[PDB]
Amino acid sequence: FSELLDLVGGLGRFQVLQTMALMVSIMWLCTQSMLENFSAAVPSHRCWAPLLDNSTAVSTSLSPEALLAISIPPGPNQRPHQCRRFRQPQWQLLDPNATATSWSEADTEPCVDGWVYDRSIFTSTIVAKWNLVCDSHALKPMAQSIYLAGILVGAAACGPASDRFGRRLVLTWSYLQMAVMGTAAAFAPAFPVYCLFRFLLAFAVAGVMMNTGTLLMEWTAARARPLVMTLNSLGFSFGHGLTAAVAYGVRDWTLLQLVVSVPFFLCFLYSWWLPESARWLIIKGKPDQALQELRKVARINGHKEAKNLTIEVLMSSVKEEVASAKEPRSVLDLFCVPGLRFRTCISTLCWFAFGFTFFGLALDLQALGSNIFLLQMFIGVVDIPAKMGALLLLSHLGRRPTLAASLLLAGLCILANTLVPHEMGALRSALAVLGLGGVGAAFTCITIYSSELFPTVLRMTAVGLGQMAARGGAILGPLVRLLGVHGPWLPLLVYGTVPVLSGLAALLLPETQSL
Ligand SMILES: CC(C)(Sc1ccncc1-c1ccc(C#N)c2ccccc12)C(=O)O
Ligand SMILES: *[C@@H]1O[C@H](CO)[C@@H](O)[C@H](O)[C@H]1NC(C)=O
Repeated sequence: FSELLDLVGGLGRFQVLQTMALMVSIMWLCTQSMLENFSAAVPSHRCWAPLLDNSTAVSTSLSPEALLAISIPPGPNQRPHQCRRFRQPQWQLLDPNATATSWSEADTEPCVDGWVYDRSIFTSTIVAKWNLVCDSHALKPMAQSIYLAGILVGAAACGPASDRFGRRLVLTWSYLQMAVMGTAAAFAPAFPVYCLFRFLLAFAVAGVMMNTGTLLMEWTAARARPLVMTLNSLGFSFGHGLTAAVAYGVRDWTLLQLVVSVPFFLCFLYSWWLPESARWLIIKGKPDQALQELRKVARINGHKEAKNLTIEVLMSSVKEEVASAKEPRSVLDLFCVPGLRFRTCISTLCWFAFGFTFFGLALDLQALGSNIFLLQMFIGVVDIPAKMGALLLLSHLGRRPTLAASLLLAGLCILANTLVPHEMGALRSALAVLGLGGVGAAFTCITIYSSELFPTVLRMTAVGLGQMAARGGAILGPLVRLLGVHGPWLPLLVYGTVPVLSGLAALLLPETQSL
């Protein structure tokens, strides 16, 4: 097949333009995925109390601190209890002579009158709008997990649909669905509707990712292919910084969601100018349309070759693809081969570790540090050089030590956040940034490495297994946080042990550098 690109030009003006456009689309995609850090931030909260909140009631010489103590008992975090209040005002607690032994838990009640939230940092968030707190605290990670599960469903759907309807058309309708579902998610009235709309948005996102990957690889020459995939991965690194920049200015989750959704309308517009997959069309036996697209691309590259192509070379040079694609090969076939089974196990577990760790950590930054805006921007800042160095090291030390070191370093960096004492926020934030950068480098390493571990026929199906495993682990990511009720060390230790274990497994993979 390559000869057609070598004729039309495999890395010309057209490829540069298309790469820039799809990288921009991925930037906005990353903003969409990161948003739940800022759209669902948990502001500090307490029960509503008659003395504290009824501004028309009798004011007194007592300051707000003393009244707060008179109204609400202390919680485990050496801070006001976040879910219950005193049944009757504890005037006896005004004195320093008082002791907490004076009040029974029977003297306390849950927030019958609802909650009061801090508005200083975020003006409005999902948590404060639909009271996803206390008894309902499980629902926030539930929302994140549902969003991530929509991606698994979307991939399983968009595979067949993309083959039936073509890459560009599915990408276009995916952009449109992202726009419509996202703007609806901003205005939605009630939490079930928000869950539904986030799920459909995930259904769109899966298609965007898969079809972008397919479209870039088809039009890119073989030797430049890893670099193009690396740029597609750097799009997310820039997306982190974009999320920080947007969230700093916009503090209202309705407006934030609306702002990050609208740009996808523009992608719907300019995706109409991009060309359809040539290989898909030729497989569909339509050489006239494929040749129209090809000579259009050649015109963009300014070549003379528009006068030289014929349908016979177009069809014949793809005859091998047409013949080989007929075979009934899927995941079950991959598991049969004696020499491939161990490779499959370890590769799948590496994808699983990536999804698990990244979507566990990157969506609750509020727990890893002290200022989530700067933490987001620094995740971007560290991810960029981490991925570029990952490429520059992967091409020299071999896939095996590069991937193994990436995963092991990421896991050990995250584990360090358990051991460093809670109050040292600066060092903890730095370690968290480094760990997430390590996971990004591991993503690049595994993307390139998995493509080489398998024979050319099974390559794409094995990559499919890997991606599905990554999404499966991402779904479990958020649920791990529910264990945090028993303490913060347990969720973070679970997040840290898995990537280290998979890294020690990655060390056993066969090398594939051209040694
Ligand atoms: C889960 C994956 C494998 S990826 C994905 C899906 C949804 N949200 C974000 C990402 C994502 C996470 C880390 C990356 C890194 N480094 C990255 C790079 C490029 C594109 C997406 C990601 C998929 O379903 O395809
Ligand atoms: C607030 O205090 C005023 C004081 O006159 C009272 O009339 C009113 O019922 C109170 N409302 C609430 C909700 O506490």
